[PDB]
Amino acid sequence: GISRDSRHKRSATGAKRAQFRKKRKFELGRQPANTKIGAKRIHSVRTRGGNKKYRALRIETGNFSWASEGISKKTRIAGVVYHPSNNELVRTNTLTKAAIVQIDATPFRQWFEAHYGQTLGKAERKWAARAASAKIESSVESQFSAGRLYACISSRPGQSGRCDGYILEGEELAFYLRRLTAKK
Amino acid sequence: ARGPKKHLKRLAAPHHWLLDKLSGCYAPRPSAGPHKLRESLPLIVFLRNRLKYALNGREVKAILMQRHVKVDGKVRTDTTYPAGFMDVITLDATNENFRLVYDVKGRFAVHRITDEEASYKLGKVKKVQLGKKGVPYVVTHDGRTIRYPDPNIKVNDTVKIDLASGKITDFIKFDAGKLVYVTGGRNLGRIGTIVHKERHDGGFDLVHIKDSLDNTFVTRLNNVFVIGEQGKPYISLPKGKGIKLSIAEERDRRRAQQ
Amino acid sequence: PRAPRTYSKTYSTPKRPYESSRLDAELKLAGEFGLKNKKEIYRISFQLSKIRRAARDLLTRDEKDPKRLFEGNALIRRLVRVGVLSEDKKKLDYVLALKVEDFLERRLQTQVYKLGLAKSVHHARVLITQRHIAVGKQIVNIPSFMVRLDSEKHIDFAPTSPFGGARPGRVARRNAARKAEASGE
RNA sequence: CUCUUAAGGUAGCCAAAUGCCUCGUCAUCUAAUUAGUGACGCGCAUGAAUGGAUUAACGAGAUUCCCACUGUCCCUAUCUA
RNA sequence: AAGAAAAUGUUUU
RNA sequence: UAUCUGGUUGAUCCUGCCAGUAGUCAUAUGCUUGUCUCAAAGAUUAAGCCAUGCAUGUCUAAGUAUAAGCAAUACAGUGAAACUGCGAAUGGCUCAUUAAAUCAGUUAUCGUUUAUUUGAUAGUUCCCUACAUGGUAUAACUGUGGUAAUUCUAGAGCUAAUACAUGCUUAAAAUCUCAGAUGUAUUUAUUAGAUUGAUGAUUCAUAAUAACUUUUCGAAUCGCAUGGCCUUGUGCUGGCGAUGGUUCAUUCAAAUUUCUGCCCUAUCAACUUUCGAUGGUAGGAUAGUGGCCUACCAUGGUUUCAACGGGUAACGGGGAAUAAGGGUUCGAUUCCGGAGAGGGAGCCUGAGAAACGGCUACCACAUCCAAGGAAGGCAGCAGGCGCGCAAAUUACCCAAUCCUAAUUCAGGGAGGUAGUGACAAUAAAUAACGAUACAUGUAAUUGGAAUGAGUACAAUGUAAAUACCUUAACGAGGAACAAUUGGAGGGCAAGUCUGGUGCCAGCAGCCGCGGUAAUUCCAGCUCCAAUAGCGUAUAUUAAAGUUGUUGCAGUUAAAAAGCUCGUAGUUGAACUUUGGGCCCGGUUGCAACGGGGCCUUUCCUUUACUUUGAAAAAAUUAGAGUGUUCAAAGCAGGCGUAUUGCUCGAAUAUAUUAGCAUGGAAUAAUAGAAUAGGACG
RNA sequence: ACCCACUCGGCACCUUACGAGAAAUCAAAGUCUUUGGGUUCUGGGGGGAGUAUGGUCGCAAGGCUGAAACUUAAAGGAAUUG
RNA sequence: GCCCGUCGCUAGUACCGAUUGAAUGGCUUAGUGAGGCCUCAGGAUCUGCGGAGAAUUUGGACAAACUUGGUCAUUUAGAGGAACUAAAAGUCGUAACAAGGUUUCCGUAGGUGAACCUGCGGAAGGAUCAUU
Ligand SMILES: [K+]
Ligand SMILES: [Mg+2]
Ligand SMILES: [Mg+2]
Ligand SMILES: [Mg+2]
Ligand SMILES: [Mg+2]
Ligand SMILES: [Mg+2]
Ligand SMILES: [Mg+2]
Ligand SMILES: [Mg+2]
Ligand SMILES: [Mg+2]
Ligand SMILES: [Mg+2]
Ligand SMILES: [Mg+2]
Ligand SMILES: [Mg+2]
Ligand SMILES: [Mg+2]
Ligand SMILES: [Mg+2]
Ligand SMILES: [Mg+2]
Ligand SMILES: [Mg+2]
Ligand SMILES: [Mg+2]
Ligand SMILES: [Mg+2]
Ligand SMILES: [Mg+2]
Ligand SMILES: [Mg+2]
Ligand SMILES: [Mg+2]
Ligand SMILES: [Mg+2]
Ligand SMILES: [Mg+2]
Ligand SMILES: [Mg+2]
Ligand SMILES: [Mg+2]
Ligand SMILES: [Mg+2]
Ligand SMILES: [Mg+2]
Ligand SMILES: [Mg+2]
Ligand SMILES: [Mg+2]
Ligand SMILES: [Mg+2]
Ligand SMILES: [Mg+2]
Ligand SMILES: [Mg+2]
Ligand SMILES: [Mg+2]
Ligand SMILES: [Mg+2]
Ligand SMILES: [Mg+2]
Ligand SMILES: [Mg+2]
Ligand SMILES: [Mg+2]
Ligand SMILES: [Mg+2]
Ligand SMILES: [Mg+2]
Ligand SMILES: [Mg+2]
Repeated sequence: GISRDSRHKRSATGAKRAQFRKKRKFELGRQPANTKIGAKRIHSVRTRGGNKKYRALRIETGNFSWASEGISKKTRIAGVVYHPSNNELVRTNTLTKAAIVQIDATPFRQWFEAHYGQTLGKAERKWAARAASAKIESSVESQFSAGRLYACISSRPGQSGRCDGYILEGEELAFYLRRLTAKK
Repeated sequence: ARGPKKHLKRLAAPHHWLLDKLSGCYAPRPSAGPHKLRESLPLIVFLRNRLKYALNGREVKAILMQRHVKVDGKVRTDTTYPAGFMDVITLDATNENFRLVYDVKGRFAVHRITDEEASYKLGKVKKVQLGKKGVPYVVTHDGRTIRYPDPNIKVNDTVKIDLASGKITDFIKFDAGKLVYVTGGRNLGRIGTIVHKERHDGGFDLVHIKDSLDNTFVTRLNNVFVIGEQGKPYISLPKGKGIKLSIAEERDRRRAQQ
Repeated sequence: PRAPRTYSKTYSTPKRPYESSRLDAELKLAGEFGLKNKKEIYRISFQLSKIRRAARDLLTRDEKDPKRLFEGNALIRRLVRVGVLSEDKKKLDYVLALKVEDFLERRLQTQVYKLGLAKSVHHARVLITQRHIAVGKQIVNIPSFMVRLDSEKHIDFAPTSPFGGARPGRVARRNAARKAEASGE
């Protein structure tokens, strides 16, 4: 099948390498998962050593971490808006590491209200304690008014079968907004 | 080639086993186990070639399957079990124990020992690590892992292993002036005292050893086994005590019996 | 497969096949020591050349070198044990000066003659071949035996082999069986 | 060495748009070739500005083979003016 | 001052 | 083991090759072939084709037994079949591909996977079974069949599990969230891991926090002994194990990986790059690193210090032959590594295979058939055909060596045994000794001995044998129980002897011999050489200082470019701490030689080079010891006894490339402060 | 301009060769088996053959590069006596 | 004495050679493309709004294999052509070795049955180390 060997892929001098040692199983590759959105379907791949990988096809929900409050709520992926490696992945809504997605933002809304309760974008005195730390970035809170939070996929859905990620924040968030405004 | 090899051709076996060349095409391949392939002595070799109790491998298996032989306190009915350095092989019939130590020539010498010190064995600390749940442990040269080691035990130290509970009873530190066995290289089987340890970051550490006769040799840190202090080895040393007589004085010793 | 079995040649043929002086000297040695062919002389010359080469390689080292001392005294030990070398001349430079007749003398076939066990060197060879000579408690039928200078005193006829033993032989038995009738009864 | 009337066909080239015999012989091309091409050459009767040999390019010139292509044919049918 | 022509010889001893 | 000799001439000295000579575990072939030991053997050509048979199966006390199998109150022993588990990825064969590839030495994984072995390790699970769940289950078996045929299978009826699928009980202590949560496994994010463990070094080990899982593990398993307490009850506890299980470590491994090193070729000088070439970012894929692949980007990467291309009758190495030194040649092949199983490709299972005594396809061969179909892979062991100069039994056995399995028991063409066997190697029969006759010798004058070549009782040897070793008896007289192969001009040891032929026939490596007196042919006799061997052909090594680094030759023998320039390459003037002194101190026998330290204006960059040390598997090589009867070999063995056994060994050296550590600082190179942008404080 | 002496550089020459060489001869063709100052090119018995083939240059004639099969015991150098 | 070439005889070895020759293998362009694997589906019938799911099937990547064209490497047939070599006594002449009877030889060019001849420049390896 697909080989990851370097017996092909001619040497650095440009010389074409002669063949020996017909393709070996320990250097095989496999086909990309090409994870889609919605209607979860996870296939098990028996890998080397008896281990198991999870090709995630058509993933709907993933665990996304804010990393500013350390919450990591489970949410549903709206869609893909940016991909540094291939715009076609954005066009086909392919879920992949480092892909910029939109998450529902509703679990984060609920957690923020139940924890701090300060009308983010529209046991009694715990908010009195954690009120000074209730201010958040304008470019983060503005997304809640539309119900779509920008996030970056950090897991490998083709490898682990999960589509976990983190909410974009700070300089990373600003960078991806600038790219989105340039390409949209 | 497609998987692990199960055979060991003769002339490919370790030379220390002193196996006859024209006996068969194969040598006993040491099974996976505590010490190593090259650094071990299969029970079949120890029972047929070093002690001559069994005449062949069939009789070796007959010995082992009636639970006579015992390695490190456990029965070990495996014919090619890789008994290695400082293992205790006790036979209850012909009641006697041996400690697998290297003679001066580098072969695993037959070293008769008494029960009061066959009770334990020594182990060089291969590594010190934090196990799961934050539990420290020591990995010894014979593949033993012992939990909750003394927090002063570092790599290249030696630990006395109870061998009944498998715990640390005492521990010797790798330091200048401590007695060391050499467990590899050209000087395999030699006993001396550490003179200096050269660091060689990124490379291999070297150590200078002075035997009792003041012969000084340098060897890699990998094959130095601390066995105590000067004049006080924690184990019973073999007949030669690692002196490494030259061939001339060896001939003189041989011809002193006339 | 099993380990290979080492084997070596024990002789070396002369470079010049038809040297008249060498041929005459070889026939002289063969006649003097009852040798079957030139191959025995070739073998003795091969051993002597090996010994001389070893001695030269030892001498090329500085004296009191450990290897020179060890292998030298080993070589003199072996040579004086076989009898080829002289007790007086144990300095390895009188090993360099050895000759073929020194080895031809220490043969069992030569010693059986030199001890009076036989009436000719060829008679001695025949006696050894026909299982008549023992070294200790051991019949030896190999004419090239290299008596170890401790078996010289012990070379004697065998307990078997009815020349020093007690048996009546075979052709003597047949002769007696026919003479029983030949006498008239 | 000669003799017919001076010389006696050199270099080349060829069954050639020049060869009768002749559908020459050999090879090749084909299932099969009086065709083609390559050779051979005592050449009826080739041959040197009556120009010889060869030549890239060019040709509504003559010729053979191949690929494509097709109603030229197998085998004809139908439609329009 | 200088002085025409002169080719060839079998094989192995 | 530092050697030459014959051939150009009338003669000479050269150059120079031809020829001779010797070795080859180096092949073949001819003639011959008695003994003992050892044993290479279809590599070369055809990785050509293969009939037949065998080469992979496996069960313990301890997974599943109602065989309608055997045996003397559930089964209990043995146990075919089958299910389950494990193995079949080892071994064995071959050398076709392969030239920076493999391989060797040396590295790395802080870049990964790892059945097994060994060691450690799991009180946390529940949203009306645990004194133990289901068929969502079936094989074997019974019965009914199809097909010409395959290790083909259909339909029907049962029945289990350490198969499959589910599923509780272990409190206690314990901190967070607003009663629940907290084991482990997965994924992400975050925090600590200090200057509270480790490393030269880490985002390491490990822990903590918040969450997340088409659910990972957290024994519904098995054998043997039964004990203690006891409300003596279907009580509570409790032993040694087997098997299985998560993670870690270990071991057997694997995969990638650093540095340096390959034969010939320029009648290969540019190559790679669109279709990945070199690098960057992201992703995917992988066990994991990586252009391994994808997208965008940059235009890189290699090369006269030989890239790239081509050849190899090239698998690499350990090694082999020959060798004064330096070298030349060989290495299919006993060990190690690689690769392949007719050619390719693809893949399943599995820890591990891109497996071929696994499957799928195409290609090429090729087999049965009842024509419908079906089935293949000897470069395993034999064996056959073919090819060729060129290579053996369709034998016996697991007894040894080891391997596999559930495993002391079974299996193993792995392996061993024998057969064939002048591959090669070791040892060494074919006679020895008297008496008569003559000159130590002589001959068909004779005698007494000796014995193995065989043959064979037995015994031993063997797994059963054969053979060797040992022996009853037999078994020498031209000892016919009869040694050959090449030669007799020179090289080169040995005939001016006889017959034959007559430049014929033939010989002759070379020079030559033969033309009617042949030392050379064909023979007889005789002699020589080696001898159970000897000759021939081919290749190769020494000879060859005829490949020359050591170490050739170039005026005329072959060879100085017509001449000069010139890049690469090679090479390149001299100079920088020398010399006094005071000591301590090792080796040889006060002297010599080595070493270290103090002053004396001094104190203790980058290389090459050289010393020393660890390293460079074993076998092989040198080499120590050791009476295999000697020897080649082998690593044995030795010591006195009537033991209830004592003991020495299986050393030592070597690969001088590359890497690592280390002393030296001569030699050779390199760099400094010049527009001072210099040094020190 | 010439004469004498000296000197550097040059074309050469004469004598002897310590030395070299097979010799002819050579002040280099010496300082080479007591074999190493640096460096380039070329040869490896005679033919086939400077041929075939490929490449390249040339208008051509040809030049440069350049084999092998096969064949052969000499070919050749210098000198000596005829 | 020795000797050179053409031309005759015989034999052998390479070379050239029409056949848009042939074959094999590697690499490669453009096409077709089995098969397994992943994937979009599909749903016999075995099941208790769910599950397992065979045939079938989408798109992929890996690609055997074949065709075409190119290139290289290796081998190989071929009418015919043209050389070379060898071989006891062939023909023609006599080119060279002597001043070889025209000194020889080199380079070049032309001629010519054949060796060779001739022109121009060169060498002495010449038949001259020489005319203050
Ligand atoms: K003649
Ligand atoms: Mg490997
Ligand atoms: Mg004409
Ligand atoms: Mg015509
Ligand atoms: Mg024509
Ligand atoms: Mg036509
Ligand atoms: Mg005219
Ligand atoms: Mg005309
Ligand atoms: Mg026109
Ligand atoms: Mg004549
Ligand atoms: Mg020769
Ligand atoms: Mg016998
Ligand atoms: Mg073959
Ligand atoms: Mg294998
Ligand atoms: Mg970590
Ligand atoms: Mg990446
Ligand atoms: Mg090779
Ligand atoms: Mg090959
Ligand atoms: Mg090999
Ligand atoms: Mg081969
Ligand atoms: Mg192998
Ligand atoms: Mg394979
Ligand atoms: Mg085959
Ligand atoms: Mg395969
Ligand atoms: Mg097979
Ligand atoms: Mg196999
Ligand atoms: Mg005989
Ligand atoms: Mg004769
Ligand atoms: Mg003679
Ligand atoms: Mg020469
Ligand atoms: Mg010349
Ligand atoms: Mg010149
Ligand atoms: Mg230069
Ligand atoms: Mg200098
Ligand atoms: Mg030549
Ligand atoms: Mg002359
Ligand atoms: Mg003339
Ligand atoms: Mg003339
Ligand atoms: Mg004339
Ligand atoms: Mg000349």
